[PDB]
Amino acid sequence: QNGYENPTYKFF
Amino acid sequence: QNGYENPTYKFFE
Amino acid sequence: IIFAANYLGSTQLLVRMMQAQEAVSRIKMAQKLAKSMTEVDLFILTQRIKVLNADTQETMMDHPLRTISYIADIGNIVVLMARYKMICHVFESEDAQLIAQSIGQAFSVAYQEFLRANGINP
Amino acid sequence: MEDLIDGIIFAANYLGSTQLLSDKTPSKNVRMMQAQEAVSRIKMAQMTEVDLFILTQRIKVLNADTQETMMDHPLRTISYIADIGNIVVLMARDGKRQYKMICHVFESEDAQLIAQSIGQAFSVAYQEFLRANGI
Repeated sequence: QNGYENPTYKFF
Repeated sequence: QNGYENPTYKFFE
Repeated sequence: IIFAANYLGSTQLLVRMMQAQEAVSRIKMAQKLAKSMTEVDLFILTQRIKVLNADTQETMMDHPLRTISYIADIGNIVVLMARYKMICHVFESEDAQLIAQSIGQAFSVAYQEFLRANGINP
Repeated sequence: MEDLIDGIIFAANYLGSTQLLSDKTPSKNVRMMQAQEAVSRIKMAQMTEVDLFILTQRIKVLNADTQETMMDHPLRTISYIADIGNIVVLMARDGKRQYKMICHVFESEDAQLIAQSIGQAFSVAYQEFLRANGI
């Protein structure tokens, strides 16, 4: 049970 | 095997 | 979030993990005696946990999350402990780990919201 | 030899996509709850064998049998990825004030590695992002 948020996405 | 507690329960218990 | 499980019964509590194990066995002894589970749908959210009849879709159980203390998946059984004083619901499922994981996540979010409302920053 | 810059592949079984609303940048918990909700929608609704192509700039879903692109997503369009056991959830679109998301659910013994890899992708592309235009 792991997740990864795309940081770059935040700025688009 | 797997267990989980509700940190919110205390508050209304 | 809704998962399907089979309702096996429930015991009452007048450590948690052990109290869950004991709830699982108690159920199993009764099952083993009556033998030689009813189809349900567990609706999960940050607001509550509802158990609907997989056929009638009728409400069997409805617990506001804050009345729910512990949740545990033991192999293939799910033990939900809500407030004889306490009540232990024992369900059996294929997605027994995902149901517990989901309910624990629900706990986390609900708690962040609870903190938030109290002026504490989560 | 192919790397993360080139693109690497993993075998997956495409289950189906879903859609939901989210805030600008919800918490990891809500993110996991959303991914969880995705799986749920998929299960209580039930196939295609595919090759996931992960890159520091693209996430493509190829039809294993025919290698024809079924999905091609620019890495900047994906907000979250998660592994729930044998399951993979690809989520496509302070912080971006947007709401509707498109979730793609896959089944793979390589769930952990796929998510690890796409996570690494997010890493290089993000450093590259800051590093490129100042910050």
